[PDB]
Amino acid sequence: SPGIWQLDCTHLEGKVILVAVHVASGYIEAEVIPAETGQETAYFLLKLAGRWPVKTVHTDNGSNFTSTTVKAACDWAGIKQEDGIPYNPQSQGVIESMNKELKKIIGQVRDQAEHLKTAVQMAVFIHNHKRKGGIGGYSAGERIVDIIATD
Amino acid sequence: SPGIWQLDCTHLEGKVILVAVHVASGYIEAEVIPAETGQETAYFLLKLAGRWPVKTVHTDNGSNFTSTTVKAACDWAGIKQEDGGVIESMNKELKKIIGQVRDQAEHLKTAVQMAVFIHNHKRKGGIGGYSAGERIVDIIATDIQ
Repeated sequence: SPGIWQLDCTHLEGKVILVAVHVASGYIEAEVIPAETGQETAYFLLKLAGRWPVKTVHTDNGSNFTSTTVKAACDWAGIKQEDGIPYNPQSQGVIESMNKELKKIIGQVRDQAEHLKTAVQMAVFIHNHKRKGGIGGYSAGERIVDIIATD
Repeated sequence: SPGIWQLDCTHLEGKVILVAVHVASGYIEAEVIPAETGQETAYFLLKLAGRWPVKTVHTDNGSNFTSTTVKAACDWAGIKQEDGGVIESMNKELKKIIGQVRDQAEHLKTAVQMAVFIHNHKRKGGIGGYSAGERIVDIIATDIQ
């Protein structure tokens, strides 16, 4: 489905990073958050939901996703929350170990950023622009818009 | 025109909101930021450029839009900065929707995202219309084709 996203929370350098993956394309967004709280998790979800037509989230069942505040945000936004449904992209080319991918790219750009939060965004950018399937292929960023475009 | 955005700040409830408009579509992104600063602008632009193919940003050239960190982020992302009333009209529209939905969240920052959601997903017109979110994606997907 075009409306399905995988959400997880990971950590790096002792900081909290929320990650959203559009399962059909491999497109990601990610951000460092100050604390792993329901409110921060709800805010992130709400931002995501206003960008894209988000219908279903699969989560890692981390405690943050079990906050009432997250359920309220999903209810408001008309998102079906599905905790504990594993990430196992079926599309050819969609990377299966995404927190690992993201962290590998962060290491490739970290020395350009005074603070990790900036490095995370540079890494998201690189991930989304990477061409998959050879020189004739497409990036995740191209595939998400192709998939989600209605007309 | 698929790569052209306008970016400004607007003020509500003693807080700063940083607003971006994709001119061709009317799609918006916006967030409460803690202060009207160059570091916040650069961070927002890097996030924007990882999502959409941003080629040109037009701003009012306040200091928070022209710092050396904003330039470094724009250069890295491939964004051309220009000195460029679509965003002014959108500041007012965004504030109007925030007012209309304000009772559904305690914190302004939440209400701002609710307003962005409503603005981006509301179908314009009748049967046959599109939302702004659908327009931006159709424009970009068409441009890649």
